[PDB]
Amino acid sequence: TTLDPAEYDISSETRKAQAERLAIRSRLKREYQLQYYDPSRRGVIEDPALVRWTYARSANIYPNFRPNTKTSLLGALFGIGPLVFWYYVFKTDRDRKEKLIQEGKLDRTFNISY
Amino acid sequence: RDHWVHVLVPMGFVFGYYLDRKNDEKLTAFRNKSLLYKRELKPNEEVTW
Amino acid sequence: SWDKDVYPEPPRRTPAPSPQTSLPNPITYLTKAFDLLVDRPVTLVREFIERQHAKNKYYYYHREFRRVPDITECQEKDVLCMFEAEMQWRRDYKVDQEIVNIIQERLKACQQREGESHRQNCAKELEQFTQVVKAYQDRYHDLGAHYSARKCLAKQKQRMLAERKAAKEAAAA
Amino acid sequence: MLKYIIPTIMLMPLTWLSKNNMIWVNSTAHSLLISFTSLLLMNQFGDNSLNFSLLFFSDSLSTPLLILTMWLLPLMLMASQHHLSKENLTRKKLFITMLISLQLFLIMTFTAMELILFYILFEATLVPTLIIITRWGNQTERLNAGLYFLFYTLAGSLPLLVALIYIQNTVGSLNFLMLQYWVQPVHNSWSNVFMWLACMMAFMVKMPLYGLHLWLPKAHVEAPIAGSMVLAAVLLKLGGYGMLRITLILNPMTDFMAYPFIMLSLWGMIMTSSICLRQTDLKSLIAYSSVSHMALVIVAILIQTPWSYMGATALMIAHGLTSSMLFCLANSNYERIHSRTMILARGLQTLLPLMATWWLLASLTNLALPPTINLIGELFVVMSTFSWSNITIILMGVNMVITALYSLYMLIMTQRGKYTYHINNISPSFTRENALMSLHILPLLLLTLNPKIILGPL
Amino acid sequence: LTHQQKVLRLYKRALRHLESWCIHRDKYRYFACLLRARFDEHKNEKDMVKATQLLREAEEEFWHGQHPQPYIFPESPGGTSYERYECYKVPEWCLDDWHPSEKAMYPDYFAKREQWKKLRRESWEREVKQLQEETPVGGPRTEALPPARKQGDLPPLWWHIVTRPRE
Amino acid sequence: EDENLYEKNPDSHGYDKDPAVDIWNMRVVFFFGFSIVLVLGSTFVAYLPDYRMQEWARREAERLVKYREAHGLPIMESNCFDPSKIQLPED
Amino acid sequence: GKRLFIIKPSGFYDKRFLKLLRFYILLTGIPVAIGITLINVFIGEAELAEIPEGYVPEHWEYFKHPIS
Amino acid sequence: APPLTLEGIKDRVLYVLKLYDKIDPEKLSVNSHFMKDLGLDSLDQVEIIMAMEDEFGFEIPDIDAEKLMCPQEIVDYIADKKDVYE
Amino acid sequence: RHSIFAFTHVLIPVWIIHYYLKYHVTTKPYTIVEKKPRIFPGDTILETGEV
Amino acid sequence: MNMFSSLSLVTLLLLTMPIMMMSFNTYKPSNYPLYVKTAISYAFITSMIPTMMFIHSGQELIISNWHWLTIQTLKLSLSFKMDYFSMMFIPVALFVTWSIMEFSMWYMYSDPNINKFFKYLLLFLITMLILVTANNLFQLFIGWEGVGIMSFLLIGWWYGRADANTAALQAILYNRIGDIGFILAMAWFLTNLNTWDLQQIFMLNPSDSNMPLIGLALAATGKSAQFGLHPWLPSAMEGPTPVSALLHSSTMVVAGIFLLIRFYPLTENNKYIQSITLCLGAITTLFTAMCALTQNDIKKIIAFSTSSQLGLMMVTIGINQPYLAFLHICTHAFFKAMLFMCSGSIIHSLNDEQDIRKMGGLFKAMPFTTTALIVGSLALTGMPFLTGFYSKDLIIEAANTSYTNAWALLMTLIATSFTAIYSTRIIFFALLGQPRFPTLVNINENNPLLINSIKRLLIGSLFAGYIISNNIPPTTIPQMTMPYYLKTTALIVTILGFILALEISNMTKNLKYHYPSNAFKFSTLLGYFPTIMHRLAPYMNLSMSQKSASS
Amino acid sequence: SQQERDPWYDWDHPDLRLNWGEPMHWDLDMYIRNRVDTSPTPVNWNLMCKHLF
Repeated sequence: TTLDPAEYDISSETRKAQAERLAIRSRLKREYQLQYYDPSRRGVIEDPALVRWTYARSANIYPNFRPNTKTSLLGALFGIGPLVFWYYVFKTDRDRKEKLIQEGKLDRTFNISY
Repeated sequence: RDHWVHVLVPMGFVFGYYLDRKNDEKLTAFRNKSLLYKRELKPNEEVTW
Repeated sequence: SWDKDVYPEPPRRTPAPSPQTSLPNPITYLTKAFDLLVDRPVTLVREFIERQHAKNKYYYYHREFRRVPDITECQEKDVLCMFEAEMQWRRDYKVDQEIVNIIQERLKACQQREGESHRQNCAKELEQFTQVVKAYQDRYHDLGAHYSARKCLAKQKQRMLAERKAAKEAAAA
Repeated sequence: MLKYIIPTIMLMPLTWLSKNNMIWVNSTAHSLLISFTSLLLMNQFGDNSLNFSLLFFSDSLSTPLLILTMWLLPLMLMASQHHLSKENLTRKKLFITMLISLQLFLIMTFTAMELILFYILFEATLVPTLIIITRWGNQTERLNAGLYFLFYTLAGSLPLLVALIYIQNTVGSLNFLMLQYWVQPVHNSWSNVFMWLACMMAFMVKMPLYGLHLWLPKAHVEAPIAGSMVLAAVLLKLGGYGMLRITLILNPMTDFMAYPFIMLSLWGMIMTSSICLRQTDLKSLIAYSSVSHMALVIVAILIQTPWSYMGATALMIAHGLTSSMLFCLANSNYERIHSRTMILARGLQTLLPLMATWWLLASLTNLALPPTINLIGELFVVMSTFSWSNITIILMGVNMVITALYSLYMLIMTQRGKYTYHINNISPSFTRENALMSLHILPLLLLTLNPKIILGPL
Repeated sequence: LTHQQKVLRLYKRALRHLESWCIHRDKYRYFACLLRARFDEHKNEKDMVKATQLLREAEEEFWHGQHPQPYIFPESPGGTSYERYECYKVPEWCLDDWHPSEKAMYPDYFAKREQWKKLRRESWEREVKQLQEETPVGGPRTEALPPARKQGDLPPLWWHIVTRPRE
Repeated sequence: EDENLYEKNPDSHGYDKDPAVDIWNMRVVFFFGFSIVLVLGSTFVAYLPDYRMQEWARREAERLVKYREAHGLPIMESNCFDPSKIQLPED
Repeated sequence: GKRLFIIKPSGFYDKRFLKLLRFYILLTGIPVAIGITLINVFIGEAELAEIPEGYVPEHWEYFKHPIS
Repeated sequence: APPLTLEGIKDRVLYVLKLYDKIDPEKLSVNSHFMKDLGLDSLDQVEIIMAMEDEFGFEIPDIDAEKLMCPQEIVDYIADKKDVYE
Repeated sequence: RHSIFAFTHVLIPVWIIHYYLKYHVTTKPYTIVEKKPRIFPGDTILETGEV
Repeated sequence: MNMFSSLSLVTLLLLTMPIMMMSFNTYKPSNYPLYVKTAISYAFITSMIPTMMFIHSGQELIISNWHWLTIQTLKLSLSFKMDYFSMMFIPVALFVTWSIMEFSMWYMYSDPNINKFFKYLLLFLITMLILVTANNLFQLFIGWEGVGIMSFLLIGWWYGRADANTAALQAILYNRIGDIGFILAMAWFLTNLNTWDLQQIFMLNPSDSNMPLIGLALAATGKSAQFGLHPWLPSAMEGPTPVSALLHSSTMVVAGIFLLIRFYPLTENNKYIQSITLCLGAITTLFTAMCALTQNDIKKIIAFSTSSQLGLMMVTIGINQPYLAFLHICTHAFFKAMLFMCSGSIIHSLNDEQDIRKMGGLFKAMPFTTTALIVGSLALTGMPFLTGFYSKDLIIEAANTSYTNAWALLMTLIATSFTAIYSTRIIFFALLGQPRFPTLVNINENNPLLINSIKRLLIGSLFAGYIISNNIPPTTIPQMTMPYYLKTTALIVTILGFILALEISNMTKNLKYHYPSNAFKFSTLLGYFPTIMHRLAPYMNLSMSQKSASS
Repeated sequence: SQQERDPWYDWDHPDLRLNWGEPMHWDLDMYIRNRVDTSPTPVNWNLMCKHLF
């Protein structure tokens, strides 16, 4: 139940020359540790993996956006969707509740509040 | 010097409170009311106007 | 203090004695000692202020207002006389809040004084209070014009419906 | 106001008149002295009513709301000095004078004696706010946000003039709220819809519905030096209260079409707080809290009949003090780490122990811990809209659920460690950093003793 | 992860998840060589699927019946009181700003503070000089030469050399 | 390019801006801010006079009960405010 | 012997602060405290019924309190 | 509250050599390097600390295998982990 | 002593908190709201008797 | 008679003094737990004096102290209540808290953050004690959510450890679902009865109470750990020991059932109420029974047994026995604050394991606390003549003649048999077997702070009910009929587990090498409920349905 | 849509690796992953609804 999560599989020798993907992250870590150690820094490192994480989530969705689909026009089942339903309930109360309040009584003598 | 920049400027309060009084001395229409509010016989509802 | 007719209670009617045994009772050890330890720093100090406060006195008076105009005055485009009829009216609604506060505390009076039976006894409160609150929201509570408090622009017109609809249109009363 | 405006204009030829760096101490000294005089003649009695002097004041009788407007100029100058002190003194004298010039019009507003004196002062702002938005921000998206702050507020407020001038020559004159004794009712028609709708919609654009809130996380996100007009822009939002002055009278009997404003602002309440738990900008986290439990008053004004005005007034200055301080908690702790990303500020609660209490006693007012000014406000709104229909306890109850998980998510992100970086962040929350963080909770829990001062007529 | 040590990381847990299942002490210990006897079946043979069927059928009867809330060795990645020492947490180098009369205490520790910083403040003429040379372009893991050929200073100096002690 | 200063804390203490008379900026915010306004002004509305004229109404509702309760006047009338002054147009 | 040296981050500023709250709160609080103590002893208000105030009543100071 | 010294870690590692019946008390003290008489592949690399898996046994991660060949290199970084001698 | 540590803690507020209690039942129109005696027979401060 | 409540407000005012003196008014040469330990030490003996005044003549006192704001018709000021739960429960609950700090004087002996823990524990007691004294439903709501925020500051005592304060987030979460029912019934009382002072509610019993009390039942399940909200307790134990010795023995889990106890003059009618409550009480019995078996922590085993005692006590409202319900907690509060603290000497003794594995036998220089273990775990068997025999036996024989579900007695009395194998399990793993644990046996037991702690409560344990039930006004008519083959088997319900646990534990030790057969369905020692729902409900709302109608 | 479900911050001995210690460029999707973990023992067999059955 969310999820499988595929903790063992096979290899040897499906594409054995796939190595030195660590050479990417060792290059970054040799770049980072040489950046992180210094006698006078007094401040953070930029680390633009955060910068590309906010700016591609905050902005750059509406310049991306085109309404070419109907799964972005799906929002009328989600935006105006439930707001239709809450109007249907609230006018059945305060009308069925209203007629009983006028024609006949329901509350007692000690109802000053309200 | 004597610092008119300082506390002389909060002394504009009473300067403003002088102009505050000049309206109610021409807003003197009614001594005739019925809810205490009397100005019946006495020197009580005449004063402070 | 107050007057007991506004805030009633029955007497005290408190039993007493009943020892009957030579078994060791600690009640003689308790009340016969600790009452004196508080009697010195309280009664001597309260009396000391009581003469010191009786050195001089200060005065504050009853504040009773003037009620010449009442309700249906005046003509429509007037402002002045229809201001006094609201100054009349709002004092007749802050007060009528608190008379419900008095009668409700009267209901609090019986029930902690009897407690055990509390329903078949005292005979009065559930009859009196529900003949006052049922006499509250009719004609004295703008339900639901209570928001603007609608002094004399709607306080008469529940009571117009209590005359133009009531007592003639019952077919045939 | 006899003369509250008259001393607070005299503050203005004091700043430029002064010497060098004394300009900070000279302004904050005298500005605190009005807080005695503001209290002084006001808070009088009290039973129908206090018309004050003339055509310039009805004294803000049953809605006080104005003492809080006068704390702030001696609250923002101590806050703004963090990163402002690199510019010229000729512009440092400017930024104090327009801030006073914003307090001048707010003082004749909230009292205003009329409805047409209100509007010209309701619109007399938005010029000194816009100067604080465009100049003195950070990197860009200031300039479009300077235009989103207009053109919602100004597009809506122009059909006020069409309707308020329409009343002034229809039924007598609107000049007094106490010549509003003669009021003809407003029935169901096809022109009286628009008279209600145009007179109402210009207030919705400031205190937002779920729709048209699109300008509110624009001006608050990209924001001046240390929340310096952001403290002002939270008062200004709740300074669109005048629906309490209008709609109590002046078309009193139109609840017939309240329902597209109820359901939009009652279902939007349960969603627009839910849409914030995945925020990554810290100042935009607070900016949606200000949407949600401000929009609870919009279903508290349109539903009439008090036990709501008991609470709808107490909620205007509930987060007047809370949401101010939360911006001050975020205007601090940005001077040390230069990002507003909430990920980056971890490793905390060991380095700055004294301000841990300032996080919690902020976020313990949204949980709201009933003896405060907060759950004396909500529990009158809850017991009001219960009596509208019983079903409204569900949505408003889930409103109470999600904001509990929402406020702690901002606390608990600082309770972690090992900090990984940060040779900076040394400054151990200096004497100014706790002083302007105080004077918020010190009146906030104080007024809970006798909060009869905070009540409508009612 | 080589095929040589592929069984070994499974071999450590094969007995480790077993001892959470016993109740005696000898119950585990009588089963010791008994559990080793099935593991000692295939001793020395090829490395292909001829011997991968030791592992390709070890998914059953290991994952099947794997540790119903086992023992966890409480100071570990999991388990209670593992990362608990955090109210103290040793905030090392928080001693920058004091406004002294608070630097009165420990006069010798502040004396020894300025002594160790010379290795920290001055090692970049030597350690960073060979660091462009010893690392050719972008190679794997960035440990230096383990004495750095005269004096390892450190390269990990001083955040790994003077790191936080536990208590 | 870019030039920004740091922790205005050169071992000295510092409150707001700098060494001297900026030292006096604390005793103009601490002494004026609270300790005169949050104490004496907090004392001011602690015992402020009868608010909204309720203290008048306490004793005046206290008195008026037992006078009606004595002889003949009922309680909580809502008596249409002296009727037969209403002409009551039927239709 | 069992011994080390603890590392505590910063406490001087927090001890340089928390004085100025507690100092100045007594500087006008405690002089106001006698004003709620001494004025209780020597000054009160009394009582009821009524008086008839002569012909013209009193001004403001209708209240029943020392400073109100 | 109980402290520790470095004379106890030299004995317990040395004792469980004698507790194993595969190894005599005739091998070297600190460096027999395991291969001297270590055998075979499995069960001479992880079983050699399976006795200390019960005794010390603070979950002993995957890196601990091939460093443990040098029998003094076991003794080296146990003092680093559990906040030990000076 | 056990003399000045114990006497300062408890003995002083009981003098205080009693003073806002005896001077309080005659001022507020409802004091403590005590119940009845729950009697079987009949004696105490009355005279009534029972079988 | 004027000193009835005059000495009782001494109790509610004295505890504020170690917060007033915490604001630095020339504080003591430091030793600050000694200042608070002696502060309670005189507060207990003051509180017991009007308890003797009640049992003579009664004369219950509510008060009228000091006005809050008063709006249109309803005045709320504040008051107190002194009827059968103030003059009885308060010295009982305060006697435990007197006894529990000495443990934390030695349990928290090394922490430099010592003073907050003796301050936050003090504020926790005040807002716990303001609840039971209140006659005002608004004053309940203060103490209802004062105790809730005190949990967040005590489960999350240790910083870091990302499962600790996540459990604190789960702790305050289920209280707010537990809030929504209480504020529902708060609303219904104004709209009808113009107030919520508990006097005037009991004047006229409301006719159709179907709406408010189901809300009061849902708020009752918020803190009292019922089914549907059960996973809050077993992960709330992640803090320090005297927290959870106080958080789940005497406080914060008996408060959820306490609100229903105060509302006995309403709950006796309205047959939709009683059948839902007693069926709810039955489900919590066996679901906490079949979850506690094959479980491997000492504190977790106590965490389920404190939840299964609730499963009796929730049924005690269904069958209309209000005072027999409350009399159980007066006995129960002396059980686990002993028993957490009893095993708290053991966890420090091995310096940590808190596992039911790797323990050994009883007497490995452990003379005193193993003797204290075999009393309370014999009390938890089902009371042959022990403490809560006058609470346990009189309720299962109050369900003898009843109109119950007939599956309720098939769920309550079966749960009593499961309580017996709770006993010998900690015997058979920690107090029976051969000594197996890693070496350097660093045990120590001789600190008289702990020895003063246990020796007071164990004596107070035994003679608790034989003083309380011996000296109490009876309020109901007892059963006193129990015919043949239907009467005394409830003891033999408990006897069979002694045979049944041992012949399986010896089958785990004494058997035929029944090698741990992997083939076993064990979704009873996991609950299988926290595994799926706390991977689904935080993923359903926070990921899909939030990225839908956000940006 | 990169591989997902949970950096659980286990042993993780390269360096910071996981969630505490901040590696350089590994952010994929977050704010649901500082509180969500890995796979269990068995599988779904929803006996929990069968338990109340």
